[PDB]
Order: sequence, then structure tokens, then C-alpha cells
Amino acid sequence: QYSFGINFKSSPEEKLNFDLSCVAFDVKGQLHDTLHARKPTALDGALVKGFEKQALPEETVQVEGDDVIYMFPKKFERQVEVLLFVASAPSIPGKKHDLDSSSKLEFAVSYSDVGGQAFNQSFDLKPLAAQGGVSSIIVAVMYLQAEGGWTLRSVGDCHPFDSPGLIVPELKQTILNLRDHHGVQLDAADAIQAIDPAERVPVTRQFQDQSLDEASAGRAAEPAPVKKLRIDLSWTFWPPPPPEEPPEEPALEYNLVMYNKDGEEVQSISTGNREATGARAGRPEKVDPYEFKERDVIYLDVPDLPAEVRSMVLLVTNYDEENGFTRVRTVRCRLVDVSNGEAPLPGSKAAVAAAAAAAEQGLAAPPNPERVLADYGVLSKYEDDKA
Repeated sequence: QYSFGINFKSSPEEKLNFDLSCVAFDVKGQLHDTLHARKPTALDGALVKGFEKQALPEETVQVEGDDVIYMFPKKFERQVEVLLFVASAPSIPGKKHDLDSSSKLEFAVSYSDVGGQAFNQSFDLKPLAAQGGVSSIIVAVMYLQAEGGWTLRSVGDCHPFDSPGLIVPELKQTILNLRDHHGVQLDAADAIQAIDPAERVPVTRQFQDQSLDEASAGRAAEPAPVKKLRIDLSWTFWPPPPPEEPPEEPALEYNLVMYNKDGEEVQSISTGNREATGARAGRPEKVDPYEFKERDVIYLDVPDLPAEVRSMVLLVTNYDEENGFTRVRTVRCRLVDVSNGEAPLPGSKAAVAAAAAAAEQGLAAPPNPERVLADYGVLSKYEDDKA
């Protein structure tokens, strides 16, 4: 059992939030799984966030940190080689929140897999954070030796971007640095050969808000006008209770509601309406806890909306009572900037035909012009999800 955590609070009542996140890297070298406060569990239960009191083994290891994560090394697969750790703070628009705006910031590591003695130590990161204005620091890297066991190197370089997954090229450069500068060798680094500057996996924290053009720009310095948008929905259900007649899964409805300055709804696109002046709904013509399969596809042609709209809320619900959200696991939304084009549906005949016809040309698949801007979801438990 391994325990990793930062301890910044100095009092459990304070509200300022710091996310300590992990990024896995397989033998292939590509990003395999991700971890953060929105996604408590990753890698089939091997990596479990501390606040979640479920999804973790019955064998109990209790620590005293704040954003602690537990890792159980036996449950891992063979492919997963490296785990990078990134400590970050979100960026609220009106206050300039950064890492150093806290009483303290330390890194506590515990190795307790050996019986009798529990090893625990605390590095400090505050003097590294204080220099300049920084939001995400690569705290540490852990890698598997060819003979087994985990080695914890400490490569730390500050960065201004506040989102792990926005610094994916920097993480891969950390891996390459580990291979070259230091003696030890990982087979994945031999496959990391090429590096793409604009390669980012999206992670969105609660209440994060950004201008659409900025989020669509990312690392690319050139702003791209948000001309069209595609909203994708996906809901996943728990398994049903074993008992007589098999109960039926509910059919959820989605309700996008456009509002006006005075507070009245202008045009709403919903499972029933299916149409509006500027909104077209529907596409033209082993248990994965976080599976994503699209149910509907809402479109939004940015310039063509009625000029009196001000805010568009997307609610998802079934109004049947006495059930709440019981037997509903996850409800997830993904925005897609689609102004430059739409990627063909994965598994569609045209998609596979084009991918096979198109030569690699140094790229596994031709670059999909679509650019994900936000992957935000809400999770629910087995039974508590009622009322």
C-alpha cells in the first residue's frame, strides 16, 4: 500500500482547493488513465482518491492528509509503466488564485506495504511555488524497475497553466528527461520519439468558466472564432436489482433552455421539440465505470441564434417521482468546437474507410479538426441517488 498527499489546509474549515492529480503512462507511452477530484477512481480501482470512502479495498490504511490518494501496486496491469504527479490550483477569473496563496504546502509520502513499520516522510514545495506566479508544478514521477518495485524520482519544474492535461507535452518531456539525463531506462521512452505541441486531454473542474475562443485556442497562439458548437450527452445506468419481473431502465430527457434578459424562455430545444431557429438536434443523416457513449447530439450555430438570448442552460432529468436518480450512474456532457469540421463517427463505415485509405504519414490517424473544450459529468452512487 502506498499513500501520497498534500496538506495545505491548516484547518479543515477553509475552502481553498488544491488538486493533486496523477497521470498514468503505459508501456506504449501514450496517456492511458487520468485522475482528479471529479474522477475519484482510475485504473480498475488501483488508484483511489482519499475523500471517496468506497471503491477502495476493505484492507484499511488511514492517513491524515487532505487530498490523499491511495495506490495498491498488486492490482496494476503490466502495461502501466509511469505515474506522474501534478499539484495544481484552479484559476477563478476575478482573483488571480495561485499555488503560493496558502499558509503552507507540503508533500507527504507513505510506504506502508511492509509489515510492522510504516515509512512516512514530508517534502516541502512552498519555496518552489513562491518564485513567480505558478499554478501547476510537476511534483514527482514514479516508474517501475525491470526487476519490479517502484522508484520515486523528484523532477520539479513550475508552469503557469493550471490544468494537468494542458501540459501533456511537458509531462512527456519529463519522461524523456528521466530517460536521457539519468541512467535508468524505460521502454516507453524509446517509443516517445515524436512530440506534438498541441496535444491535450481535457479536465474540467466544477464552476470552471472560460471564454469559448480561449478554450478553443489552448496552447495555440492563434485565436479561433467559435462559429459552431456540438453538445454531446451520455448517461449510464447501474445494474438492476436481481429480483421476479425485470425492472426497466428509465428513459431520460434533455432540455436545453435559452433565456432572455427579463427572465423568460425564448426558444428551447428538447427531446420533444427537436428543432429551434438556431439549434438543430440529432446527427445529420470489464465494466467501465466511466464509459462514454453518445445518446444525442445538439448543435448550435453561434452567429445565427436569436439576438435576444443571453444564457443557455442544459438540464437533464426525468420527472418521475419515487425513484430519483436510482439506477442511474453517470450523466456527462462534452462540448466540441466543430467550426473547422466534424470528425466522422468512430466505427462508421466512412470513418474506417477514410482511415484505411489515408496513409499514416507519420500520424496514426488524420487529425480530427474537432477540438474538445469541456468534458463535465456528474456521478451517482448505487442507491443513495434519490430525492
